[PDB]
Amino acid sequence: PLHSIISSTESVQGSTSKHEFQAETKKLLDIVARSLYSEKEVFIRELISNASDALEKLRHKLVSDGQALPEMEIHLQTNAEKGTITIQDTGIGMTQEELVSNLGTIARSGSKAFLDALQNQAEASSKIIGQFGVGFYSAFMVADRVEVYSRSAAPGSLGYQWLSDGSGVFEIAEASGVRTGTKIIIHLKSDCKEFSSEARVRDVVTKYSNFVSFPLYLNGRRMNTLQAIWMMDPKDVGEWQHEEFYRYVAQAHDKPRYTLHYKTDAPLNIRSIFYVPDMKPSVALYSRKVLIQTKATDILPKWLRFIRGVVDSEDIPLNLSRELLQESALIRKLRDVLQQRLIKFFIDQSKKDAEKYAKFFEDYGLFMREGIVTATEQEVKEDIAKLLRYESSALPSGQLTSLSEYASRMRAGTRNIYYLCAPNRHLAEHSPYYEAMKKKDTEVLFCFEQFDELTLLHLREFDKKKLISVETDIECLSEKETEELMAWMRNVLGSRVTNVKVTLRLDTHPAMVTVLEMGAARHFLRMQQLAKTQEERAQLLQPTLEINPRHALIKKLNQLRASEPGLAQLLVDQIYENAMIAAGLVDDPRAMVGRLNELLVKALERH
Amino acid sequence: PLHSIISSTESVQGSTSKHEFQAETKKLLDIVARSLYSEKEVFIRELISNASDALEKLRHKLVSDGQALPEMEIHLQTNAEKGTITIQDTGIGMTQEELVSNLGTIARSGSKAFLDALQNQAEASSKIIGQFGVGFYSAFMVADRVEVYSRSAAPGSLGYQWLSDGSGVFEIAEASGVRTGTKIIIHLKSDCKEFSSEARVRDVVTKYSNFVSFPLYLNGRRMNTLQAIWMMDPKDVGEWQHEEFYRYVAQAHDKPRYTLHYKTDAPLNIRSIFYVPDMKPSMFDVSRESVALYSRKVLIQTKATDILPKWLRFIRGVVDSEDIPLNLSRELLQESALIRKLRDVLQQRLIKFFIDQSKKDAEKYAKFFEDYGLFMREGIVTATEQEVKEDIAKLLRYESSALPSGQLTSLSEYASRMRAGTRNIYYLCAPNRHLAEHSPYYEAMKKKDTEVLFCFEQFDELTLLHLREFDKKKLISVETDIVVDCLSEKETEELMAWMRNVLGSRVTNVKVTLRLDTHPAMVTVLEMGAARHFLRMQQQEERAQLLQPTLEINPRHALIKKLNQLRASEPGLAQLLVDQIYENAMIAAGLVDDPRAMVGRLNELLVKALERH
Ligand SMILES: Nc1ncnc2c1ncn2[C@@H]1O[C@H](COP(=O)(O)OP(=O)(O)NP(=O)(O)O)[C@@H](O)[C@H]1O
Ligand SMILES: Nc1ncnc2c1ncn2[C@@H]1O[C@H](COP(=O)(O)OP(=O)(O)NP(=O)(O)O)[C@@H](O)[C@H]1O
Ligand SMILES: [K+]
Ligand SMILES: [K+]
Ligand SMILES: [Mg+2]
Ligand SMILES: [Mg+2]
Repeated sequence: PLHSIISSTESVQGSTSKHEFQAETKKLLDIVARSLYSEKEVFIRELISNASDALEKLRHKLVSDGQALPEMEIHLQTNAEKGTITIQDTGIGMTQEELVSNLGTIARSGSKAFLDALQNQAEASSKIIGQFGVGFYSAFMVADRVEVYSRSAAPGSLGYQWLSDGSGVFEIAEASGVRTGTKIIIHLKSDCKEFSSEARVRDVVTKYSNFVSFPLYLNGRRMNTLQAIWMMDPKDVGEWQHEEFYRYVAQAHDKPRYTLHYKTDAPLNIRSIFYVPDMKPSVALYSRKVLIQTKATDILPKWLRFIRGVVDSEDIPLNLSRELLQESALIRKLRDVLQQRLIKFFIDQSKKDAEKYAKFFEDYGLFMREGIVTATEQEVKEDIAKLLRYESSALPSGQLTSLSEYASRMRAGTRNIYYLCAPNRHLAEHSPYYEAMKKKDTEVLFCFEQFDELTLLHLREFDKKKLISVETDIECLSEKETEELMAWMRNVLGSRVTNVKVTLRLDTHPAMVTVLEMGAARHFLRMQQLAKTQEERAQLLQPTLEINPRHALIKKLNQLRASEPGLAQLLVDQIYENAMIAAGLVDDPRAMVGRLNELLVKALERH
Repeated sequence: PLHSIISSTESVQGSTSKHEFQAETKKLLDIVARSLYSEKEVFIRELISNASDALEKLRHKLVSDGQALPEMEIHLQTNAEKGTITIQDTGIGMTQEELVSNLGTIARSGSKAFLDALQNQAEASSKIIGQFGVGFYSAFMVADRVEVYSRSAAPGSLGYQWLSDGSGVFEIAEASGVRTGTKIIIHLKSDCKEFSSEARVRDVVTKYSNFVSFPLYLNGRRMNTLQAIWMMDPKDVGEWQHEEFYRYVAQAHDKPRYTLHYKTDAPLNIRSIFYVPDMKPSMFDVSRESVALYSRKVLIQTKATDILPKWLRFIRGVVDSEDIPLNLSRELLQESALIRKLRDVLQQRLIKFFIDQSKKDAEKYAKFFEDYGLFMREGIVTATEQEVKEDIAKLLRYESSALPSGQLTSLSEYASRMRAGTRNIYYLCAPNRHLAEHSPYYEAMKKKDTEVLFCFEQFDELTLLHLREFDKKKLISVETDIVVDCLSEKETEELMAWMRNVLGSRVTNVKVTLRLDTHPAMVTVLEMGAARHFLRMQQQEERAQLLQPTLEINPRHALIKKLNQLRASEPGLAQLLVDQIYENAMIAAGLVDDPRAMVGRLNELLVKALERH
């Protein structure tokens, strides 16, 4: 029964006091430097972001005041002997009260205040990175003492000094000889001395700060060399630049078969490039030219993970650890827009180049099939379904058709789409479920790839037309002499073959095999790898055999049945084997090799 | 062009100033309530954790003095019409001083102070959740008016008041009629009203706080129903209780075929339980892309970042660990040093567990291997350190020539019965033993006297190649060992050369092999395992230019002997038969991409091969 203690017999009989929220700083520093960032290496990323923000501030101030632009670069210095990493820029710089307000206060960012006083949102609002005010304190998880030397770019400002150890106290002083900008000296912790190595610093800078708007120098060498091609015009960027850019973001060496430069910003300011790898079997997320996460499996659907590239947006919501605010109230709109655009782009690619898209299909067909089954909204499934290509009975072999054009030639009277799932076209065209509708002039799609039977049930509908599985619907030998041959073949092949029938549509093949139970035909293929014992093969599927008397081999078996019964008994098994191979029910015909080899030696005994 | 601006020309001339770090409280509240927690529904998870911490504090206080323990419970009250959610517990409660110190201060946590005041670190140190002091302020993610009532459980405390809009200022007063324990009233935002429904609250509480240490009532519905069987001794929990918990974590209705209750404290404080489903793993589920962490009995939701090895994704369960470092948003510290050690420790235990399972019930493990063996094979190839490859290799089961059909052998015990000084493990790939016993490559090995393993399942050849050695013995395939190791001499030579004339575009070299007895021909490749890997998944004249199909013939075979007179008496038939002989070797090697092309030549061969009959 009901059991609750919630009640409203409670009132207020006190005096309304006025307390302002407090915040102890020791635990805040401990949280920032111990339990805020997943990886220890992001401190140089945050420092480079601060340097880039300072350089952007100086550039904006200079262009607003209308004078020359001096050298503005970020210099990373690493001294292995001293165990220190030094970052220095030529940004705006910071004064006494500026240092006290920005560096000495948690969550207080001067970048946000500068952005609020910009009132244009077009000059540098999309380039200022800092928004939280805790980025600098990420340097304390690697350093036992941080030395910051800054001097404002104002005409007359004096240099200052900033010492701290992360214990809630910082000793700011006065320094002379400070060059314009900010010079941050970091003395690494005993357990964090590995950041005093040039290799690690270069690796982290390439991982995070490879696309900084300003020159980045590590030990005196410029090492950015990547001008963020996702930010320029799609027509201005050449195709050759896309080749190495894909090799960088995807960490591959091949070429991209497709390249989509998406820049339309209806929901969010998106500057993204999407690549499709050539290697038949994961998009980098960026915010203001700073990497957020490499995998970024949240912005794109799981079935779209096969594409590579970059997605850059300056309006995405970021976590305090500068990572993606996954499953935010706003990110889901971006996922649908990206998903619809790629589907629209793929559809356009199919029309522009059918053969290229057809080749592209089997490389990543399992991804589209995965999308339909894992999709929740039915309308979403219809979008991916437009990307599917299938072979049709009314169209010759080797060419594929999509669902949309299949319904284009669909009869007006009928309302449902018929699809048949078979290992290959040859066996599909002979199944009795297929010619059941061949009496009428209907058209059926032939399904070949695996998991394709799985997705059609989940799709269950296309363009208001239901998908109906066909399975669930339900010169020549004399006639007299051919029949007596049929009875003999039903004795020697009694177990394997249910019945043998005459075929009038053969030119050079002595015999094929036909199945009644395509549901169990795939069972035969899956058991080829394991437990393909010949004796048990007959009971599993019970294959049916069809032959033509016009063939020479069939015409030869007439005399072989009596003159050489031993050779005939081995040849009829061999003819059955080739029928199995031609229809594709057997992947590797290793079993027939042993019997074929001994068949040939007595096939030439009189030569 | 190496230029740098870094120098040490700077010197200090002034006197250092004394300063302390500050903090913008309003901006801190904005950060916590807007850009701290990715998922907006974790606010009641944080508040339920706070209620559990308060209840644990009260229980510890009331057992320290050893008196009666009153009822302990957590109530989730939802009022859809008012658009409010109530979270009331019967914990210690808070006075005016505690309300101002804890609730009014960011990062100030009374649980951490209580933990440090324990002076024993043995009773409640492992079961207090709050450690940061910002968990409460997650309520401002959905609430524009947070209303908290609290009163300490001290003998003679009085109720109080707590109002805040998240604007950096909060109102505290005195309230009469307050019952013992903290009561929290949350007034939901206009855009966050979805938490004023029973279904959403039930879903999120099930998502995070099923295993709280106290009864949790959602509108009078006690919804724990699972007392965290991974806490008590492994022997205490029964088999039937394992199933009920397995249905929850795995979200499946089947039974677990294996159960590993792991509880260690030396490397890490781990209370983990692992289940292996008895159902056949879905071949679609394998293609698409495990365990759920618990820390102080709350779910962290870090299924990503493969905390468990990728090949171990087939097991379901929970890994409880009170020492893993959580970040502010209460998720994992991804790619940390400690979490990597957790993956290594868990991998060794799971590998050791399966080894013991194989030695316990070989028949049961044989069924287990044929179901989840693709994961072990996938793990070996994707492993980057050699040591773990042998650890997974002990889980592999193969059947060998020495043992009868249907009996599987491990790599370790196969290496136990080798010769005195043979540093070579021999394996052969074929769909079945019958097709492996009669394979020409195994026939050539009958000259030697060594035990050889048979590889039946798919991707098994690639697995041995990636392992490449086991127990300091190399893994040499049967095909590879051929290359590294009747008819008169005269007549064979022109037959030898003539085949090369007709198969110049297909075969590179053909040479005599006396090892073969009942096979007319055999084809050997240097990297046969790679060649089989090449042509199967990633995929005639163009194929031969890269594969180098070195064919071999057996002069003692009747068919090769028959090629003597057929090469001269019936020259037309000789070329066609050799093409069949050459193609037959490929099938024995499994290098045929599509045998549908060869049957047409095969069928028309039989027209003229026996046309005289
Ligand atoms: N090298 C620098 N040069 C000039 N100003 C700086 C520099 N580093 C930091 N600052 C200032 O000090 C503030 C505090 O640093 P920081 O913690 O990075 O805040 P933020 O970068 O603006 N926000 P966040 O995204 O967390 O980094 C910044 O907002 C800047 O105003
Ligand atoms: N329902 C409650 N009953 C009693 N004390 C409470 C309650 N909620 C919060 N507190 C106290 O207020 C403090 C601040 O809350 P909170 O932000 O959750 O800190 P925390 O839980 O200890 N650390 P965290 O993991 O971030 O939640 C807690 O540490 C408790 O001391
Ligand atoms: K700051
Ligand atoms: K607090
Ligand atoms: Mg910053
Ligand atoms: Mg808490």
